[PDB]
Amino acid sequence: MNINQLILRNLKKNLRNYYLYVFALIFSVALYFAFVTLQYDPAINEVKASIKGAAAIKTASILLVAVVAIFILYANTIFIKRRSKEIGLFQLIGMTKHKIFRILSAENVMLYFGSLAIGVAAGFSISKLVLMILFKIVDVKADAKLHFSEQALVQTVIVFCGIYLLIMIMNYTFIKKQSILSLKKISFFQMLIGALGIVLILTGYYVSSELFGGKFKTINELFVAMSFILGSVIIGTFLFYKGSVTFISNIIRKSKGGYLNISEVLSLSSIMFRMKSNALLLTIITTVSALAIGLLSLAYISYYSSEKTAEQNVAADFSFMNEKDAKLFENKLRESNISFVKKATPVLQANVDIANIMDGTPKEMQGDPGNMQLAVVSDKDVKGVDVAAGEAVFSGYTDLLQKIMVFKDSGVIKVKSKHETQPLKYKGLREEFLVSYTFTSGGMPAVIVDDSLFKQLDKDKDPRIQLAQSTFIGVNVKHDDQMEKANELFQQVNKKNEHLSRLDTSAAQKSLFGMVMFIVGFLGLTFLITSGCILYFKQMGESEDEKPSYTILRKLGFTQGDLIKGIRIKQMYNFGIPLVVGLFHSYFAVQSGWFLFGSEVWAPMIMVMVLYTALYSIFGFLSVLYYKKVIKSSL
Amino acid sequence: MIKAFLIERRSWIAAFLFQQALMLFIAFVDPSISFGNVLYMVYLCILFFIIFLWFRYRKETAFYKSLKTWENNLDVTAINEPETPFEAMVERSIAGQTEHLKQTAARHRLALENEKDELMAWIHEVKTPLTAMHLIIDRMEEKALKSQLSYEWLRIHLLLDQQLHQKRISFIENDLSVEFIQLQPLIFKEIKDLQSWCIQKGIGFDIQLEAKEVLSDAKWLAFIIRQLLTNAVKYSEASEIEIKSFQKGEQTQLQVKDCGRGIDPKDVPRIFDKGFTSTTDHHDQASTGMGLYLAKKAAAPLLIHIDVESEFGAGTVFTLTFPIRNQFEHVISV
Amino acid sequence: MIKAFLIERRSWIAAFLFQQALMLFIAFVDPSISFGNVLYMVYLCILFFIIFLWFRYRKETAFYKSLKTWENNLDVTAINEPETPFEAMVERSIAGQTEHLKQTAARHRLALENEKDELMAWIHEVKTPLTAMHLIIDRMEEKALKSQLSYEWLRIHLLLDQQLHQKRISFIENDLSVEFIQLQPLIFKEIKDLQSWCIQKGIGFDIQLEAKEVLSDAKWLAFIIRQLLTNAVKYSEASEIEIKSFQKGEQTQLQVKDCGRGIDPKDVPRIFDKGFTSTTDHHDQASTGMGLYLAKKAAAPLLIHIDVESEFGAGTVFTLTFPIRNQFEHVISV
Amino acid sequence: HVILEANKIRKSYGNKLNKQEVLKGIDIHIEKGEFVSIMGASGSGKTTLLNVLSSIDQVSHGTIHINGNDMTAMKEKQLAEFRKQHLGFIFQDYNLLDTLTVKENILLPLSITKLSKKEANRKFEEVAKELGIYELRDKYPNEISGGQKQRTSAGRAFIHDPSIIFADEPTGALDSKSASDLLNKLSQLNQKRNATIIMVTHDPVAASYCGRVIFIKDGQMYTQLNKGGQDRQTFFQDIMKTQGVL
Amino acid sequence: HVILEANKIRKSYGNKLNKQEVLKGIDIHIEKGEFVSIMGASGSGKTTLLNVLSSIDQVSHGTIHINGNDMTAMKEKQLAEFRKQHLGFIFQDYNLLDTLTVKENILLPLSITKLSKKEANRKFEEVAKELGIYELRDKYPNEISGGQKQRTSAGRAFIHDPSIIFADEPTGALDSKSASDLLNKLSQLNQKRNATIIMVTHDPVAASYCGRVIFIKDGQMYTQLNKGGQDRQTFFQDIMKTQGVL
Ligand SMILES: Nc1ncnc2c1ncn2[C@@H]1O[C@H](COP(=O)(O)OP(=O)(O)OP(O)(O)=S)[C@@H](O)[C@H]1O
Ligand SMILES: Nc1ncnc2c1ncn2[C@@H]1O[C@H](COP(=O)(O)OP(=O)(O)OP(O)(O)=S)[C@@H](O)[C@H]1O
Repeated sequence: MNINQLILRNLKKNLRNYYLYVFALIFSVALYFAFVTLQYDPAINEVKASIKGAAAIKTASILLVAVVAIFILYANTIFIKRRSKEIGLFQLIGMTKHKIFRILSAENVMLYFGSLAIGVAAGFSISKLVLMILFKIVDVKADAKLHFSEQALVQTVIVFCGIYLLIMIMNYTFIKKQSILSLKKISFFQMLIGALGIVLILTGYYVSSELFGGKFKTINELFVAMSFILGSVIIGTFLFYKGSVTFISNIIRKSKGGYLNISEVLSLSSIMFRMKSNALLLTIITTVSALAIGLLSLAYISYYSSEKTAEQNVAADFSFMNEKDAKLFENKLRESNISFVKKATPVLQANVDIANIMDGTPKEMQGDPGNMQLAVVSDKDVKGVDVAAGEAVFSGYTDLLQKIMVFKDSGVIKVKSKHETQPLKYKGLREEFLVSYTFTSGGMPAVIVDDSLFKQLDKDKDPRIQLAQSTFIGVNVKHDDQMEKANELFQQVNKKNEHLSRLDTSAAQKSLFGMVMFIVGFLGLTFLITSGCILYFKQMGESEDEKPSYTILRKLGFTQGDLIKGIRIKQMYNFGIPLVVGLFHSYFAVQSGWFLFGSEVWAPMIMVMVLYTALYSIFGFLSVLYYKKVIKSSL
Repeated sequence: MIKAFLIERRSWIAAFLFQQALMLFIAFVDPSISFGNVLYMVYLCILFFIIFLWFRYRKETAFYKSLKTWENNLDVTAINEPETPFEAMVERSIAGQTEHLKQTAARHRLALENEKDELMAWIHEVKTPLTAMHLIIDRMEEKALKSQLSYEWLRIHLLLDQQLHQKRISFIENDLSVEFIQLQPLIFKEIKDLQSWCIQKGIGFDIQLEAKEVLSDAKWLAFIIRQLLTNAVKYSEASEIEIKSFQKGEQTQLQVKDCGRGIDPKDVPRIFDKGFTSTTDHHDQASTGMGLYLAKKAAAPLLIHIDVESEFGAGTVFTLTFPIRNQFEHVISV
Repeated sequence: MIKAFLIERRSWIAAFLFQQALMLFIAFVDPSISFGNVLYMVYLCILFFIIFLWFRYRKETAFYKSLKTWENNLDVTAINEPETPFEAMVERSIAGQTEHLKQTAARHRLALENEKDELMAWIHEVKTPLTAMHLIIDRMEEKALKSQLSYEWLRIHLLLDQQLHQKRISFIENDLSVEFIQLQPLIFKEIKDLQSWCIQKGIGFDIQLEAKEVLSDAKWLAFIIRQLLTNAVKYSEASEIEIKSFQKGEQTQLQVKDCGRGIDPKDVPRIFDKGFTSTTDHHDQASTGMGLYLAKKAAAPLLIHIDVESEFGAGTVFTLTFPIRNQFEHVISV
Repeated sequence: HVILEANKIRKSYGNKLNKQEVLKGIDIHIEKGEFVSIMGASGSGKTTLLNVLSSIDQVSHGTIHINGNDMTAMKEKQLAEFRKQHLGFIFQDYNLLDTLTVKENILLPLSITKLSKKEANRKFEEVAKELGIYELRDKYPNEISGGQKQRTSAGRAFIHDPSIIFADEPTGALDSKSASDLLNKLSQLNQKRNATIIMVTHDPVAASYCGRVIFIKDGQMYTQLNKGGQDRQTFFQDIMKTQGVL
Repeated sequence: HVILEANKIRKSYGNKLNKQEVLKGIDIHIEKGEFVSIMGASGSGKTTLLNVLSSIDQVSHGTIHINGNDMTAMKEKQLAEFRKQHLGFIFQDYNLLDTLTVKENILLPLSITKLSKKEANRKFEEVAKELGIYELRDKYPNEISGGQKQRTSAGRAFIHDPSIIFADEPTGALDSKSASDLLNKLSQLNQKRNATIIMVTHDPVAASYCGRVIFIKDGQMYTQLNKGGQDRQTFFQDIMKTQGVL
């Protein structure tokens, strides 16, 4: 007859088991098209940040294409595995390998391109909620419109055509390694490998605990610990997944004197002889999931720590540098009619010594001991803190600086002046900065002294570099009544925007960290769903590979309840081990990461972990249902 | 019984909640669309949904209660008149399958009855030629050839009479009859029809009939008596078969005692097995075995227990316990 | 079927679409909810609803389709395992309302084959003593009583052979055989089987045949030539039987020419109806007459075609037909 | 006595246009302690017969009475439980799980009753000594010869004290030496303790060891033989002649 | 002449620790046009011999030559081409595509040779008329009798005119009547077109239709018989008795 008719009938009466294939293809196409049309939309530039806005999406697409390609590659097994007896029979009749490959590739192309055509329409339907969420995160509200962005379609078509071109090679290889067909104990080395993996994981966690506990308080004692911890954790988890589960299962297996029933035989034998089979994949999944969760937590912390950081950079409510521009602003704020408390607070670069306030090692000397550019102020400007003679209080917390630069708790402040020295004691605490970040460079804690000491230091006039303007010109504002109008008037006065503002600087950080959080969350959710589905596919394959032990064990009359009980236990273990391992890795990766920053949060971790658990539970339940269906149709 | 309906109606509730959650989320994200009105009227929609749930519960669960009562009852009207196609399909399938089974059972029974009637017709119209055979054969003069021919003819005729009575035991239940028969003429008849056997084999007999009356259907009484007689002949040879009748117990016991081999004490409980054939004599295997079996089972109304006062060597007392003449009124009623 | 599913689930569709319509209508009239931005929400909700309906239909419409498949045709086991609460109901009801009929039919059929087996054993147990009686009667010397007794024996054993062949008809479905056979030895032995009737009635036989090839069973052809020849000699008196075969076309006319009375032309069409028997002769009650009807009912599967030309005062013409060498392949094909 | 009773067993395959009947009026009488072999052919109803008497498949018509119980009354679950607790099975091919030791594999069916540890060990040791595989106690079923796997399957069959042991041509995948060894072990096990065996086969050499041979022909049994008292050679020659008659 | 030839072909299975050798010195000289057979008990290395002779498997040691060529020193592409051109196959289990009718299912191997449809049409016409399955041309293989399916499978192996036909036991699923009919038609097709049908069976009356019965015991041939002029019955007697000798 005509081979085309054969292909048509084959597709028509075979397109009943290939639903997960089409669903996975549709999901991948929809997600990729949504992301790309978010990129090439011209309304994205409404955000305001340092980055171009559309620059990150190229890297995000580069990262996403590999994930979707791997997902489709691991999904192709559903289509390709069943065609074994047909290939054997076709070889028996006479048709060669190339004709069989072409016959299969025709149906593969038909299904693939049908699903690709369906996927584009679905993505355009949802390609407005993603944009709405993006606008909600960065808080820029103009509108939300639906556009097609043909370039996105071109890119998606090219990418997925390349992916199918790659799939063809796997199809050809599987067809190649087929023929006419019929149409181990444990050595002593495994003990060492398992013990080694366990001990490296334990010691990596332990040394990680000491790091953020307070030790390694020196710059050169940090990089070595980081690299050692990373390498030890990676190699330890790899050894765990390739010999530390067989070792830990053999103890229980031999504990009972060779006497098992159906539940233990199924569960223990499957786990012990199948977990070791694939080991590289599980390591990748767990490590990448932990890294993604940690990165998202870091981004959320950095985003939420925006108002305080902006207030730190912006000493007053509004900041000025140019005296002529300050005088102009003084003239043009009269029509603004706002209570201005602008002060010409004078500050002088007076040198002190903090070298003797080192509680770590004497080798930390930090540039100039007694000729630093530290700032001092009199007591008339600030009256909140009351300090007696011979005492002082540091003002500033500086987590990013606290991670390295640490002062002694009881280190007497020996002011190494040219001739004199003023011992100082720590009684109070303050955090009020009277200078902008432009003059403190890396960040110097504020020092408040008496007027007489300020006069003596300024009349000393040490030949040291001095700020361009001494009396910082910064103005405060009354109760929050006229914020927005003040912002636009200040924006329109500093057309060269060489000045500094609070409500303007407090938005670039929020926008940048919102973009980072969006990218990280989207990629992490996609990867997590894909990794959850790959294990379901593997379990379905292993179910298809274990049917004759259900044909037997049922003729002997074990019914189906016992078998399904054993399967439930097996699935519980198989989906519980990697989940717990990933949870522990994530907990010790997120923990290290607000110690470098400021205080703890504990807010998003619970939500991320509960979602992590829920998706794996769903996939495990689906796997149990598939196993039940396979067992029922055995005898 | 709410739980089952909730279990099978779970996807619709899941879809309802998912729709509410999705539209609430889109209302949250969109600033153009408000939030408070959406939340309030979602609450109103849920309160509206509850009453619809109750209504559909009542209707569908009431229908499934009627099929559950129909599951175990005696009235077919317990099912409601179908309104949805699914219930109509269920009821129609039930009715069709029940009707088909009834039809096939009736067809089997009628076919069996017709086969039995055909057998009765054939057996009568083939029995008549044997009467013709006897009439022709009772005229010869030769001795040895004619004697052995009489042997063969008697074997065939007794076979025929016996298993035609076995044919008629199928409807003996509606063919029962009782009347008074004196032993002497009918035992002389049983000697006469076996006079060929009596002359040939020369088996002795004795009639010490202390009680000289028995009761059963005339030809059925003859059947039972030469059943015992022919079983004794098959079992006893050249012995003084003491056919005595003294009433031991309630039943009028025909203490028919042969003087032959008798019944072995080890085999006394076994002689009452269905299809009894005394394998020690191969001529007894040709017997259908119903003889004792049908004698007992059609003697359940006749109340004739085949008692066995057997002693080996002196012969087995074939105690065919015809019940007392009073207990034969039970036989008359049935 | 899709229409039925939509009809039964109509209330839920109505509720969902009513909520969406209320969505749209309320959004249309209040400026706080921009009507232009609610079509998106309604579109998403309706897409989710249609996908969910597709899945739920696919899952739901399995068992009630299986029941409708098992409506009347066959396969009482075709009912699928229930998985929903309301499915575990119809299955149990069906089992409870069909087990009675199943057991009744099984018991009745079992009794049927038990009866047939008992009958067949009976008939063989009959056949043996008649064979012994023939073995002994093949020694006697008389003439007239010889004719009488031998004719009675012939009638008796042909009746028993007919009954054996009827019991064989009961399961004739498993004895088909096709091969090349010749007529001469068959006719010789069967003439040896038909001597005493010819001697008594003074009926001669003459054979002159053209085609001797027959392609059918052996024992059935023996019994069918018995049916035809015995019927002819029952209808022929003092006639030289001119049993001849002429290859007239595709059929070989085994014309049994007899110069006896024959059959009247007025009663020709009824000579092969239900249980036909020659009512002219009274003794034919001994003949079953079932032989003609069983010959009619069993002649179809064995490919023997009958032809008759009957006249009164000239005899009756009989004829059986045999197939060609290119015919015993349709028996596997057509 | 009369452990297996059958009355006109009927079985058919297919439906509508391709319905075929394979069992047509089969009657079986098996006594206690016998050793029965139903010789057949390639296309006769042997495997279907083994399925239908072992309550694996279902008979279209007829009634069976195994140990005095009505087999054709229970629906599925009672059938499975009765099959598990009272029948042992031996097959022609794969019977051993790939991922179990011999000891666990042939102690598996005893685990339901939960007979502690020591007595289970003693029973396993006693049984494994008889078949001569007790040395291969910790090896895996991919490291032993075929005859040893057959002996392992037989040991699993015999351990849990069954009533009727259903075999299906056990020696159909071995060489002559292992064939004779396995058959001799089966006969010795039957002699030591009363273990009925109802196996089907198509080889007179394998059935000469039996005590009674029934010949089946297209689902219709025909002729019987009895070993009686002659030695193996004479009974084998009798089976020779009887099979040659057909 | 001698269209099939073998010299000391040897084959062993297993690896390293476990090793078994089931073919030990086989020498066969099957002659062109002869309806040869191979007879022996199960598990004596029959299907392994069939696989080796057909280049399905590979030899440990030995040389097999067909029609002047060699088999042990060719690559996969040319081996497959030769298997197409000069080989035809039948196996115990029919392998028919339920997606197609009997018509195109039989015509499939000849539909890829770039030929006119009419030639294939009357070729199938002749094949079906010889096999007597012409009428079922337009019926799916899910509504026909088992013997008809088997004859369809057999007729598939004859359409492309193979020089040498192989077969496994082809009467393991048929009835007695169908088996006899199929063997008779195979015998008839022996001498119409000269094709060396090499059956492999373990059934005496099945091999009675052959003329070159060649026995096997455990991996080494024993005897050799010829039809001579016997009438298919005395040959059965001689074959079955010489089987009983072993
Ligand atoms: N679904 C089916 N499965 C198996 N056999 C079937 C099926 N339907 C019909 N059959 C027929 O049933 C027979 C199978 O063989 P059986 O009669 O059960 O015994 P068997 O032939 O001795 O089995 P083996 O393999 O030789 S032990 C063949 O005639 C098949 O055509
Ligand atoms: N991979 C294998 N392929 C074939 N036989 C194997 C294999 N591994 C082990 N064997 C054994 O090696 C022997 C080979 O026997 P076979 O060549 O199959 O002869 P056979 O069993 O008579 O042929 P069949 O299947 O009955 S037509 C058998 O005992 C098999 O169990």
